Amino acid sequence: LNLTKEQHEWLNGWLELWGAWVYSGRLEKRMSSVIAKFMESVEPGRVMTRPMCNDDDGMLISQVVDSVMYIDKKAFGILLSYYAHGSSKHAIASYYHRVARPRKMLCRGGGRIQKPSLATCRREVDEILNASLFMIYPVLDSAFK
DNA sequence: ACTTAAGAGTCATTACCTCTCCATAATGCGAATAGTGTTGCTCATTTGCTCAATGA
Repeated sequence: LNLTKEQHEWLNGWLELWGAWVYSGRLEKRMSSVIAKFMESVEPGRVMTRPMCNDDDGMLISQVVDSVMYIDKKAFGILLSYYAHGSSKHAIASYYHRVARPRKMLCRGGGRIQKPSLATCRREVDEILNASLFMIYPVLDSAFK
């Protein structure tokens, strides 16, 4: 399943506020290590094109996201690539198509070990994004309420 | 009315092998158009799987 429409836009807006918060570099580096090794591949003098949230609410959003997404680094990397840096979904899917190993395909390759197409790459990064938001949402209500 | 000069045109064997060589220069500034990226969406293709008769 997935979320409803109002919950999707609410979580999307809160995550881009949180992404504009971490994009300045105001996250303390001892708190987590995956954002620490994500934010080292970007210049320190970044520009601010998005509205930025305040300190402790962004601290609350950062602590809940690395408490629920501390088991995997790939889906968390997609999340920081879409929301923190601000890259679009199509660029993420194009780079994942240009990198990923040959996989077994069903109902179109007949089991042939081949590279994934761009359409299934867009579909799997959309599924990864929707699954990460479904892991974010009820634990975020548990942190808020 | 016919007879020598001037000028143009068109060829001058076949087959093969090796090597080298085949370019340089006005600037700039908006307007406008073609190109590429983005997101949402539909459509054709294939495959494991399921359902219905039927005789042994």
